Amino acid sequence: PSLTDMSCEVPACTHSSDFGGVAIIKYAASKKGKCAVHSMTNAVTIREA
Amino acid sequence: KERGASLQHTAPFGCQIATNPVRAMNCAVGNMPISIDIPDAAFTRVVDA
Repeated sequence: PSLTDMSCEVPACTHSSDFGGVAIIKYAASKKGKCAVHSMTNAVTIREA
Repeated sequence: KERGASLQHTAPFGCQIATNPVRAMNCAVGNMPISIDIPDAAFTRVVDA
């Protein structure tokens, strides 16, 4: 699957050191399937792989 | 015979006066601070709203 037209917003964030932030990302997928998710900065760790 | 008006009729701030026990009620004077401890279960997450 390939995604386009992506946008990101963060309804809430707390730097609690316990996954205190949640990001909502809108996407247009070319087709059904699975995608890997990775942070491009060490500053932010994402729980979902 | 010479009692005059009672406090429920003369009191400032619209106070109501009653006895047994002696009470001043609903005097519209000053402020009343309130502190509420609200449990985590009472709150809905932003992302769930």
